[PDB]
Amino acid sequence: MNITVELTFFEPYRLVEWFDWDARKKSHSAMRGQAFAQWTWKGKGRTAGKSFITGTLVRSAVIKAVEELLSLNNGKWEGVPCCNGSFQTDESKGKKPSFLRKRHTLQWQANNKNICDKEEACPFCILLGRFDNAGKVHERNKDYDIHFSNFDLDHDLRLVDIASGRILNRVDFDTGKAKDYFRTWEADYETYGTYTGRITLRNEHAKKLLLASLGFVDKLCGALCRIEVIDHNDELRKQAEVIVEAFKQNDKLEKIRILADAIRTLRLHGEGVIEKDELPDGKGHHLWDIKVQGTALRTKLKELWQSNKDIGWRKFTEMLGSNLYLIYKKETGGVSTRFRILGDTEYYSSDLFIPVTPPEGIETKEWIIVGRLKAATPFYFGVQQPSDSIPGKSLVINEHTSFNILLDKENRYRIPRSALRGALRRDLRTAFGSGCNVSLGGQILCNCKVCIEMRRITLKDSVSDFSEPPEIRYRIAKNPGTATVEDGSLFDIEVGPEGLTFPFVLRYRGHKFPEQLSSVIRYWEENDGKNGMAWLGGLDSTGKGRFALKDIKIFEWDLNQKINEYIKERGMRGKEKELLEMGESSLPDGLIPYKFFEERECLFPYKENLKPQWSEVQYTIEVGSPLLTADTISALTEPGNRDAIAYKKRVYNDGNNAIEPEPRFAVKSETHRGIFRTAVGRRTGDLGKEDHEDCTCDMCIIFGNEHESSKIRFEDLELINGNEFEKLEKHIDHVAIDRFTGGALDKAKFDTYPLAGSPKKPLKLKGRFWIKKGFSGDHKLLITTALSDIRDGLYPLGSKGGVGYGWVAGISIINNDYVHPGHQSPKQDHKNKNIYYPHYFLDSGSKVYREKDIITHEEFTEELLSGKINCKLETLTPLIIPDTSDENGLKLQGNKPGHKNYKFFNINGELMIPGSELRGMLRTHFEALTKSCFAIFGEDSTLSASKTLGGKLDKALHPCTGLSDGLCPGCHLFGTTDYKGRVKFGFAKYENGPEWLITRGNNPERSLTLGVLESPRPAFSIPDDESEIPGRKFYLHHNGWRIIRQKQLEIRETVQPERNVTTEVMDKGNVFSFDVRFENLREWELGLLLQSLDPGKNIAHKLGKGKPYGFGSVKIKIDSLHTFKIKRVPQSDIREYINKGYQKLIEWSGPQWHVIPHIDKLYKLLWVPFLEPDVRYPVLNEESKGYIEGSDYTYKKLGDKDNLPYKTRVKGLTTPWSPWN
Amino acid sequence: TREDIDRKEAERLLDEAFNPRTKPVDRKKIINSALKILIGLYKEKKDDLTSASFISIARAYYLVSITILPKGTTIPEKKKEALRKGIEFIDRAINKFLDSQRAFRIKSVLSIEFNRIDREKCDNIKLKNLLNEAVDKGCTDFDTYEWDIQIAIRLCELGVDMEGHFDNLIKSNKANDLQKAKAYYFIKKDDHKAKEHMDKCTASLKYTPCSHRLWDETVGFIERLKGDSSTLWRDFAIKTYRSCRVQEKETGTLRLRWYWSRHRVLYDMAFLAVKEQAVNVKQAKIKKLAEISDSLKSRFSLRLSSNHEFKKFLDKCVTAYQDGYVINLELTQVPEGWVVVHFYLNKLEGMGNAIVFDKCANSWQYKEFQYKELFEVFLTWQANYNLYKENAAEHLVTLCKKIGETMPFLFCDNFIPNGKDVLFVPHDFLHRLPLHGSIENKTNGKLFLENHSCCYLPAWSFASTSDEYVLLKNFTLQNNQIWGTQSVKDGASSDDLENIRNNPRLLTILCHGEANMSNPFRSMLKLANGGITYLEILNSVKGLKGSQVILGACETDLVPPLSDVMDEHYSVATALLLIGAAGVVGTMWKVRSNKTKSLIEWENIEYKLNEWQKETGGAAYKDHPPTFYRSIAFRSIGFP
RNA sequence: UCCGGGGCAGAAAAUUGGCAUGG
RNA sequence: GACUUAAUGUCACGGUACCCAAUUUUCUGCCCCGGA
Ligand SMILES: [Mg+2]
Ligand SMILES: [Zn+2]
Ligand SMILES: [Zn+2]
Ligand SMILES: [Zn+2]
Ligand SMILES: [Zn+2]
Repeated sequence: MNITVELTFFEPYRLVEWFDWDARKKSHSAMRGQAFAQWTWKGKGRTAGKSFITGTLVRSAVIKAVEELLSLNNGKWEGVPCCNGSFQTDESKGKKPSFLRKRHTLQWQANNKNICDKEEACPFCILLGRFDNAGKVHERNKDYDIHFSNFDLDHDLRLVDIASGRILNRVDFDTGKAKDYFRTWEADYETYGTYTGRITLRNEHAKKLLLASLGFVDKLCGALCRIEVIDHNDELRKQAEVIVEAFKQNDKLEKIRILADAIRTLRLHGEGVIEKDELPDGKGHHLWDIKVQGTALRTKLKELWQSNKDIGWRKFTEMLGSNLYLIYKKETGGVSTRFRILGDTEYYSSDLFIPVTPPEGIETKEWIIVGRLKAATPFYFGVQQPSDSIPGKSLVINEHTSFNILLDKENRYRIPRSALRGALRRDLRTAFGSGCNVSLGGQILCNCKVCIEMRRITLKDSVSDFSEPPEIRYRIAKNPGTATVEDGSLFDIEVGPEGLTFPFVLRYRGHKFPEQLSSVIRYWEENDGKNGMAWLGGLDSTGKGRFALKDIKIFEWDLNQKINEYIKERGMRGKEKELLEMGESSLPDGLIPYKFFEERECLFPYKENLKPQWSEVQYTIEVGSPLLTADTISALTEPGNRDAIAYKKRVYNDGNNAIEPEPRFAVKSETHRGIFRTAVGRRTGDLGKEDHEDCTCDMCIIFGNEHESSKIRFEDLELINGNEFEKLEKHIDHVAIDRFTGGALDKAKFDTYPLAGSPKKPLKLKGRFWIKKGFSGDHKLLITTALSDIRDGLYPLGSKGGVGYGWVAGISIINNDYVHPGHQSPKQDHKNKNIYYPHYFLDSGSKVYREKDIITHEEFTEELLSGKINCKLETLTPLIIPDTSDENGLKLQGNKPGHKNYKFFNINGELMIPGSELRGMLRTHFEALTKSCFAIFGEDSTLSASKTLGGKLDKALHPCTGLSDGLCPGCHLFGTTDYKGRVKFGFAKYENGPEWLITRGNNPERSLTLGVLESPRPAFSIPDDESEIPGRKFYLHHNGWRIIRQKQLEIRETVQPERNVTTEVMDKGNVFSFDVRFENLREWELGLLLQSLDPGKNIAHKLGKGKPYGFGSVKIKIDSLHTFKIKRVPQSDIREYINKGYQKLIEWSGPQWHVIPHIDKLYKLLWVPFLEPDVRYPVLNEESKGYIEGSDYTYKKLGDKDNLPYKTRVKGLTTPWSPWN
Repeated sequence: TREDIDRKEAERLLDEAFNPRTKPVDRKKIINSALKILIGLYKEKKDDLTSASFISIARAYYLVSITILPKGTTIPEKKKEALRKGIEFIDRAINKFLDSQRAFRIKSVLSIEFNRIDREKCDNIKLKNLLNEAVDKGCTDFDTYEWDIQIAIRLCELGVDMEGHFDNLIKSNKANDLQKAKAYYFIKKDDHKAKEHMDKCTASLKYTPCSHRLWDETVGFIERLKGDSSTLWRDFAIKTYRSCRVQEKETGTLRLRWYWSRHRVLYDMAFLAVKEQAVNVKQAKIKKLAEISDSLKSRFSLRLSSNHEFKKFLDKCVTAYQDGYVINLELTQVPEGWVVVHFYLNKLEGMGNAIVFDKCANSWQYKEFQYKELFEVFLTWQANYNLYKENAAEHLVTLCKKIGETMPFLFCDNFIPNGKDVLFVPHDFLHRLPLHGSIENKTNGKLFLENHSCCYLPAWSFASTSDEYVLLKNFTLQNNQIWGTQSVKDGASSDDLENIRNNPRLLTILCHGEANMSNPFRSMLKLANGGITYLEILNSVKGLKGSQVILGACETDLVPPLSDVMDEHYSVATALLLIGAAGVVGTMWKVRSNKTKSLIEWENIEYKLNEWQKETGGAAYKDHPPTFYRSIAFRSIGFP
């Protein structure tokens, strides 16, 4: 008779706004969603409504199931022979049904005794309602022999509570890019998945068939189903306003974006980061200790979390970060809004009857493949911003996160049925080697092979059992010209952890299991030797979404024989995890394991089409330099107060079903892909062009355009050497030192936490990239050339790569004798009776040449030679490079509390100096040599009074701000903020010589105690406001370190322990070797760089702590110079380079370097007399410690204007080696 | 303000794009750049912009719409997108405000275009109301604004009284002959002057590219005339079809897929006109019907008929077929005793035609038939075949019976004389029908082949020594001594087929085959190593010129059941015909080996295929449907 | 008339922008 | 009950939110005169 029917969904079912049939044609969204769950507003305001399922839709699904059921059972059910039915309403006979069939109708040979009429009809006609009183126009509910009532949702009801709006896609197979898209409301299948309805049947003869059809409805409303028969946001925004206003008060408004990023990433740290105050304490903190409305930011966030504890920690952090971002955008000139000008193609889609008659006796069956998709790489399933993802809702405001990963209603990661189905369809089209681009709204079904398979294939929307927040990758685009981040190129992508396993269901309903479908399933399986190849989701080019389909277990319902048990078990729809986790014996009655799964190499479509589709090239980069892929946003959140840290991935481990305790350090697949793309576009010059439309460059075919996918897909460069290093991350300190003031600028001190890569203990980063089938021999050779270019160290990986970071040691699949006269006073004073100042000044001049023709980084220009110099550091006097990672490295603070004792700089136990220090010293020497600007300058610092430091400095001498006005030679070669440097200094590695300086005075041998190192005072250099700035500050090469050695005990006793420092110190004659790479380098530029490295036989450099004390003076020897367009340049061509650099210098002025007076002054500042001049700093007065009697060499004598005139003092400070006494 | 200067620069860019002097390829780019400037300004000012800035955004969107030429069948989604966005933005401009008149001008032109491409979204009554709003808001300035002429012509076409602006409409220099004809016909009803102006427009059509919107506009005008039962629609359709013929003779082969295939309703309209006009004059009209039918058949394929350049062009054609992006003999020349049945499936009406020429009698005559039921039965056969190859035979027989039921004239003695060899030139899905195996709707009906030795030809333009056989078996008769030196029996050596020379008088490609319903250009002959396909046949193999090719491969002559944008065959057998093969015996679907080998037995090149098919199971349609299905699959293609 | 003294410990830039369909 | 179904015809499981982008660029863990 009449029975209540419960329709339970088991994946998010599609929903669309209910429209009346005539009014439905107006809206194409509801026009398409005729098979969706209908939603009708229950009241005014478009807020709350009621969701139902059209009884005509359940009826259509039921009659389709009856068609299939009778077709399986040769046109009979329970011994009752049905006819083929009627699916053709003549227009003259009556009005057409509201829904017209556009699909093949399963038909059979008619075995009915008589034609079907009102007096008696087969159960198929009864279920169709062919000969009942009710017709195409509804009048009464009692006129239906079969009646399918509306199915009301069983659980006023708001739309956002039941459904989430989502944009789907239609991805072109040939180009890999979506042709168009459409939006549907995926409703919750857990809280709102059950729909109650009524089905009335007054013709009991068909009853059994109807019930069977109810068991055979595999899917409904876009979801697998079983058909059984019975506001803190406002307060958070206010707090964001107060926080941002307080930041604006301290002129830290721009820090609010960084703070929003940090707050969003705090969701990965849990509540404990705020309640336990796990944020960095500070050396207070530059961001977490900023005073907000009278309190520190960390305490304010603690109070906010306590007040906003109602919402979860994850939700609170995301909402606070989003509100801070939005308010920052409001205060910076409005919030950015997205608007696709032309291509925002939200596209939605001949009455004909096609009877298909399966042969009598054919066997049709159902194979349900169950498994787990393991994310072999960080997966990303794209979704629009949450504002766009609100059902029931023109500029769209860009939210905090540029790319969101689609998530379940409970924040669990989701693999959509649509995305997995599209990937399966693409792989099936590849396996067949022949498939259509899906046509929407076609009059008839696509009878192409792939479409037939897909019509026979039903998947399941899968949700991972892991709800922790996504990781964030901050991708950027590098400007090819300047090798800097492109303006506006920055976006955070939410990626799920790798190794996260999703359920996987694939039901095939058909006669014979295809060789191509089995080929695809074998393609996706990792097995033992191959790798999983299910490239689901998006960002496939950057190694996102390669899923290994493991734990594969095909089953089989023999539908012709086991149809009753199939209907009883509902095809195990919603019970597939049972099929994964149940024994072979506990299977349902009709389900038998499929033992005829063809093996991997026994499937011809797999071997011919799928196996060669993606060729994996896996290799290991050995990096003999520190590796730092910066994660500053994550650096702020976790403690240690590291300004920059190495990027580490959160990797899911299904063995423990949790994120791995130690994150895996890696160079991100985006960075790897960008390095390869830059190499290819530099060798081929493809990076040069600005437009890639209608374009077929080698880089365009290999890597893809805005309109075409990538034929090469790059995965992460995971570090496989984590266990090898005792201290994997080495804390490397850095600071910009003012070119005029020898002190450490102002706010320019910072730190870095790169992986401890060293030449003797290199980091091994094993990464792989996949090459598409059909790569040209030229393109394969070009990829090999790019890999070899990476091998030659052309492109370092990670941040600070031009300073000695991430230099590729490998991959695994000459002298000068320039004589300088020096200065008269030190040589003539053979008795060493003269005492000189420890530092002097270089007034190079007001004129500075700025090159507005900026050398590009987008190609290796042939006229400009790139290559590598090997340079031999020779220390002619003890050198000090403290390992400032541990200020208590020598462990002597027990005797002297508060003392700064550091070892010599070293990574992984081998003795080295940072390449950043080498670049800094060479850059100071180059700027002084080339008369370049004071690139680093403490303008904001004030002097004791008419104006500031910046006013005294010349306008031309100012640091180059932007490329519009050009850059000076120092900033052109070594780079600026806008422009990456074309010279890269590597970490000098110790080779041979006396390992340490040994002094018997110090109780800890090989260590030395320095004197007082105080900040230089520009007031002494600039006695009055009227007097100009002296110039670049340099130090002499003198043996004052000997004086420190003989007064070690006096220094220790007289100076307070916390005032001075102790260091592990080099000896005389120590030898290091460092590489210096260069790209697109002028001949005169290379000559000038070589001269600045090795100036002459007597000229040496100064490098390290203690330069005023005579410490840290080195000699550079170019023992080899290789170039490539790799040939070793002979010394003749090197001398030619230096000579033309001299010529360029002369042209600037308007190889004997002393001819030009400023260069002579610079080199006599670097002249090494050793002769033994005595050089030490003046004492305060005649009573201060360390005084020599009967000497005018005291600061009291040199401070007063009368005894020492200000002008004479200025001239003396500008005269190198000038006799101070 | 900054908005004023920004929008001034955008307006300057749009105006510089508007004039026809600029090249269209850069015109689109500069319109997009102007739209980018305007949209950036709109985003930076959010919802409070000057009204003229919103009007400029709408004008830019319309100018984008005007430069999106419709594709073969579907209107591009960017066209509808730009029209909708322009209408929305100009609505925002109208709500908050000689500038209002130009705002309503742009609004009305945008709505006119939207109604033309999407009539449902912009219905005719709403369009008429807004057009009246525009015209009462001053949208009348002609001779300076062509757009005002567009509103005037649309208004007169909707049926409002527009006699007041007729003089200003005609005196305007910037009015094309089609708008002039519409004005002369719709409000003044001057049929003679409308005829003169339409004749002028049709004459100008001989040079306008098929991508031009003037083609769609004139097709719409003549369609409206036909619906109006006007007396000028016949001549207009015929002359516009002559213009379409001469133009299509000089469009690019790529643009045949895109823009010439749009003007298929134009050919249907001309066919209807000539059919209405249809003793000697009547026969000339019948022959003109045949010419109209043949002009629609295999035009891009006809252009498919050094090596790397042609391979690249064929790849471009394949990408264009898949709707992808491309990166940048008279009809009376039948020989004596042969009857040619030209087919034409009119889509404007629900009828199809069967124009036939009897050479011996020199007689032309056509018969109409209803192809909707036959098309549904053919799609039934195709679906059952693609599901069950040899088990769909029954449906095939039914389809064959339908060809004898929808076309009983195929068995009329007065239509096709008995014993006359027949050359079919089918159209649309009739290309995929077994017209040779059609069963007359009579008790114990005989197939068409039995009475007439019937061969096929995709189009009449396909109609146009060595004396050794070069069989290329890749599957006994492989050791027969009649096989030539170049013949291969063990490995097909598809490269050898590429290198076959001397124009053999016959060769048999004994292998397998795949139709590739998704892409007929990769319809593959499963030869050795990589199987040779339609793409490779059109480029590599050149020896088979004047050859009599026999194709034992399965599905050699199988095409996607659904018709393309234009009527072309795209089969392996047609591929070999395109490289000069005199005749092809290609197979129309999957076949067994026994029947193919029996075909090769029939050496004996001069023997007609019909005698075979009669002898070996063809007549046994009631006896055994499978043997019928195995028999008829070998259609004969070519001209003696 | 006085005998000591640390400094910065990140600064700035970007925080998204595009997405060829007719030569 | 309606909200909310038409019934001899719903391939929307007919449609991967897809495609492009190097968290990077510059910076020597450095250094002396004054304070009441
Ligand atoms: Mg009924
Ligand atoms: Zn029945
Ligand atoms: Zn298809
Ligand atoms: Zn390019
Ligand atoms: Zn500079």
